[PDB]
Amino acid sequence: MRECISIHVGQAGVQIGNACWELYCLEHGIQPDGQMPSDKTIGGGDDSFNTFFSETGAGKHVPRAVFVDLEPTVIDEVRTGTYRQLFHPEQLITGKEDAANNYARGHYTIGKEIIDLVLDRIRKLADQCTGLQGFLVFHSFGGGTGSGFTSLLMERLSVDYGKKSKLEFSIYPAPQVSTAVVEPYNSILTTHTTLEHSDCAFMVDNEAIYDICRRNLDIERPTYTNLNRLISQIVSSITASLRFDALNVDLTEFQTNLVPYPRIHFPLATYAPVISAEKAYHEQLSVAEITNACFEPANQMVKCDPRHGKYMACCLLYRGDVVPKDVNAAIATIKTKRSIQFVDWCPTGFKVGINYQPPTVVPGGDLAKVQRAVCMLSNTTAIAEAWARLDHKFDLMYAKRAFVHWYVGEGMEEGEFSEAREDMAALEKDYEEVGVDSV
Amino acid sequence: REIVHIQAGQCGNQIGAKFWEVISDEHGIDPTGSYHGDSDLQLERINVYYNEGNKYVPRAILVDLEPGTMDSVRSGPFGQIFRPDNFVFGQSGAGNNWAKGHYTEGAELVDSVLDVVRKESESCDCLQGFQLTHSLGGGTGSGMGTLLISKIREEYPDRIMNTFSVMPSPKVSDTVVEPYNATLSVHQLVENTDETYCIDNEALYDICFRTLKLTTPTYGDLNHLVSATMSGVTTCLRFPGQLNADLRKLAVNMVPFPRLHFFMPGFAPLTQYRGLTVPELTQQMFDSKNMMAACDPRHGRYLTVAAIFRGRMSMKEVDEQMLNVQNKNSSYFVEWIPNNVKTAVCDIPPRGLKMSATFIGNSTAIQELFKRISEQFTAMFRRKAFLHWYTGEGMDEMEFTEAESNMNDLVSEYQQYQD
Ligand SMILES: COc1cc([C@@H]2c3cc4c(cc3[C@@H](Nc3ccc5[nH]ncc5c3)[C@H]3COC(=O)[C@H]23)OCO4)cc(OC)c1OC
Ligand SMILES: Nc1nc2c(ncn2[C@@H]2O[C@H](COP(=O)(O)OP(=O)(O)OP(=O)(O)O)[C@@H](O)[C@H]2O)c(=O)[nH]1
Ligand SMILES: Nc1nc2c(ncn2[C@@H]2O[C@H](COP(=O)(O)OP(=O)(O)O)[C@@H](O)[C@H]2O)c(=O)[nH]1
Ligand SMILES: [Mg+2]
Ligand SMILES: [Mg+2]
Ligand code: NA
Repeated sequence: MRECISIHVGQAGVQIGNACWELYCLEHGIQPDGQMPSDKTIGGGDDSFNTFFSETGAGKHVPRAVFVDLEPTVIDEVRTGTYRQLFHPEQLITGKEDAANNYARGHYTIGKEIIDLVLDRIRKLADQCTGLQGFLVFHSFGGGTGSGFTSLLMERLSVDYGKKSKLEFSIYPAPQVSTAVVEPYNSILTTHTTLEHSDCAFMVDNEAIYDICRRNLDIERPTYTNLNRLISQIVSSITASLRFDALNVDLTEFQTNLVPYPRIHFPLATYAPVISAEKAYHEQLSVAEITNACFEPANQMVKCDPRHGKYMACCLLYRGDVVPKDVNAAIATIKTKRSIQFVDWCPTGFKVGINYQPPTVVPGGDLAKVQRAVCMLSNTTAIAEAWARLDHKFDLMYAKRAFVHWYVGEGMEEGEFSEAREDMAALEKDYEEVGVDSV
Repeated sequence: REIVHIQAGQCGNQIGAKFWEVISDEHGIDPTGSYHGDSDLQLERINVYYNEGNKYVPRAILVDLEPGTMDSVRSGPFGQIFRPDNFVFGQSGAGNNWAKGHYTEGAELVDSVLDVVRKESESCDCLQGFQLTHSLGGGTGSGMGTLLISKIREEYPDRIMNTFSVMPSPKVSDTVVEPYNATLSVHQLVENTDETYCIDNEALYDICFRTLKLTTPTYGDLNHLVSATMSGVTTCLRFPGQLNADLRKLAVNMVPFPRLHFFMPGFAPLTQYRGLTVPELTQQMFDSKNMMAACDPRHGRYLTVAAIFRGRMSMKEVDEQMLNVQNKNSSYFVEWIPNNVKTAVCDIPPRGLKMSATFIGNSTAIQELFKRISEQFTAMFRRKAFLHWYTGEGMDEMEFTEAESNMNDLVSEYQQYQD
């Protein structure tokens, strides 16, 4: 019950979804053929892992997700990858042409071709579910598939599934790994479009993840593989309440607390401890250490200063050998030392959950296995800085209407650009309003 | 005079389950429903909460919008004793939204539940009324609970309605939106309950943390004080004696004015082999640190008070202690209600205690509790924070405004009489 269908749009979506799924197999004891020896129930069951993994007569535990990419290349490696047996052919959907980094191409010119087939596969998965809970969409703002097709699929899911949940894992563009000059355009436009169709959006800045790997993992030039593996750890901590089940707290309750107002649905995420296998050897990280780490600004997935802003919610999702008592101490300590300012309308509390299932690392990973990890999600107004930066780039190119012709030829109109930007400016003012102290 | 017990939601189902276990022990009923008590007292009024292969079955209906909570109870020690048909739950869950329970996803199951209730009420020879357990600050029992109360009141408008309502607290909170759910529930109860025992999840913690010295109290800890308090208040109903209290008489003697039906429970010994002295029990019973509501009686004035002492003890010494308290604390007793305090003694002591004391008081101090909730509501509601989760269900800010107001009036009323 409470099944979740996972949707992975674009190259980034797809790859990050291959990271995640592998880690989830490793955590649940699912083998690459899908056979989970631990699971005695064959063809079905009600286990937490069944919300993300469906079962078959043979005992094979198929992932509940669909990989869509307008170029075959990325999903092709999945088709031929180690976990190719786990997935099912229909679940992998690939066209023949990419959106050449163009939102317009991916939303209209190309997307329209595959959109109906995609929704079709989702619908099949939806019928398998006894009580579907919502969708998990993974994409990148910068790419044409990750922006234009992703918004299209968001609208379609709104219509066809009504107000069912729709969470998101949006890859904030990072100049270090930038692939297109026009990525700020696609970012604004997709953010504008999906803002009304997303219940809760988690952004991950490639730059921030790139830094974390170089620093904590001592990687000279982190690859998309490094990022993805770190990303999957974050994702797994967030979804761990769903896939696993006394102290564990459903992410819904966190959601009811991380969205004070519909437009404010972007929470910041900070994970700990990211450590190399040498450094983790002969070092034990306390609940207090990992907890500090959460409040450390260099450990956050998005680059922003929480101090510059105010907290509207702050949740701590732990996993591993943790006990309430230690979590209470560490929190208090933090308090004594940190400046966790809260909006006046919001209660200055930390919602916690402890999932005793310990964390797992993919073999050959650069992440050392730890006995405890934590990932704090916070609704601080600092997130706006993000938008700003982006927006500012968008404004720079758009004043000289650069690359704008590429959008217009696909059929878009400058109105869409200006409208999208206005909405971002409103969102930024909304953050400022929520921080203002009550009269 | 059977009492139809009804437990809704996680909290409601957890505390109610222990309550059954406790009173089953005292009444010598094991998990299978068979009886092995050494005294007939146990069987003399067992029908107040049980129906009889010479086995007693609790007269309890379990209600939840998610199976999990009810499935745990079924797996619990006494899970067998609870009648299987009385288990009544759905799968949607209430996502901690009064709305989702009082409007959207409860309107369905409510009917199913009313049917079991109807069945229990039919078998009952003389229906005393209904007993309900729930957490005012959640979703199923906060919202759906108050909905069932209203439905129940329409079908059985001649029956007493009593609720053990678990006031939410920041110390033990689950969601930021708990004040909202509490304020809505409070107003429901003000109108559709004759008796409401306010069990603040705050105090319980405190007691545990401070007094009982528990650094990290779990929900079980709090529940343990709750079950004890429950057994206390319900003693006079369960066990025969000089004062065979009943729901109606209980309301007739402790409720000077309708809206004022909210009581501060108190228990001692707050748990031990050293039985307390009748003076000790009496000083702890009225001790703030022994009340399950987080209000100071000294800050208000006792409209009415009712005490019970279980266990072998000197009835005379008991009466002397009570008299002393009243005489030393005359200022905390309303003059306009002559003889506003009364005590009763039961021979059968609580389980594992040589003797105990339970306190039930309609103190004007109870307003503190509602003021706390009202401030919270005000804080968030001034900025409309999180309101979209309710507006999405079809609710309207006006309704939040109304409930906010009513709870303020009720606070005012308690003060008026206080002064
Ligand atoms: C503490 O003990 C209890 C007292 C009561 C109330 C009650 C509450 C009061 C009070 C007196 C009485 C008393 N009223 C009564 C009734 C008939 C009489 N006949 N002749 C005399 C006489 C007196 C109880 C006898 O029945 C009740 O339900 C009544 O003074 C201010 O508050 C209910 C109980 O259940 C929960 C209870 O257990 C804990
Ligand atoms: N973190 C992370 N970011 C990625 C990854 N792969 C691509 N990106 C980011 O995605 C952006 C490009 O997005 P894509 O996924 O390739 O775009 P697309 O979805 O294939 O759309 P097309 O232009 O039509 O091919 C770049 O700015 C990268 O920073 C990844 O594997 N991990
Ligand atoms: N004393 C006590 N309080 C509880 C318990 N379970 C939940 N609560 C409180 O109930 C409130 C949340 O309501 P919940 O039980 O989850 O209601 P539901 O939607 O119907 O399940 C929170 O304030 C908790 O403080 C319990 O077992 N004992
Ligand atoms: Mg591509
Ligand atoms: Mg709950
Ligand atoms: Na429904």
